[PDB]
Amino acid sequence: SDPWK
Amino acid sequence: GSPGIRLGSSEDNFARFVCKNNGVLFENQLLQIGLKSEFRQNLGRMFIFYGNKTSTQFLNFTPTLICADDLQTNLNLQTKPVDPTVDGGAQVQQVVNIECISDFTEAPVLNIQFRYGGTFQNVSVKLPITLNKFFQPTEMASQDFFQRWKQLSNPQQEVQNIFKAKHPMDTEITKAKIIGFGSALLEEVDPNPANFVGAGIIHTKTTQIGCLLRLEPNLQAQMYRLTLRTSKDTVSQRLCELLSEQF
Repeated sequence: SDPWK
Repeated sequence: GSPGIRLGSSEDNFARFVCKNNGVLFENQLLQIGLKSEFRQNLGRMFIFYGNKTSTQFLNFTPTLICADDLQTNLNLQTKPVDPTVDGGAQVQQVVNIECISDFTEAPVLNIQFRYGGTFQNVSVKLPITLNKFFQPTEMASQDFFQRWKQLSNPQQEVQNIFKAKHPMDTEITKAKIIGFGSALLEEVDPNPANFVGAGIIHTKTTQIGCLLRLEPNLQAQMYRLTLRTSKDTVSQRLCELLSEQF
């Protein structure tokens, strides 16, 4: 979902 | 930086020239020093304008560039001497050819000495040549950006700073600051559209540094979370410091 981590 | 009131100091206006190249760096009651600069690859050219605000001609007008220690190697500046006689109300110019050797933190010092009405006048101001001036903005699609974002392995290469906004958190000004800072401004990368993403390569003679950045504003708390991910620790550190002072 959150590509940031 | 240095402690004490920064008014009449060697860096009163320094921070105003990190994200833009043109403007008035310094002005006392005899002289106005302006700047105009252009950069490409690891090189730059900075025009320095010396405006005589009086009705009296200045003599032995001598401006000299000084790069303290490490800077003596990281940066190479070449310039032509300027006419030592400056008519009242006139302006003399100095072109400085800049070459970045490696990434750097310090700033050159511009020392100006001249005679006015038989007195010694001495001015010293920090010159705004900063690391971000050697940016090549690199546009890319979001998947390519994340691919590069996740290729960072060395923890020293990631530098984060959560700090208090020092200026109104205005969207358009923020955009203009990032663009002026040097990297490409990438919307369509962070799923949260209120955030900002940047990418670019810092260019120097001895190394090319790939740089990625994420700026997350928190409007209610008046704060920002800035993350730098680059191929060189000292660059992530210096860019993070520089950009953080702008917001």
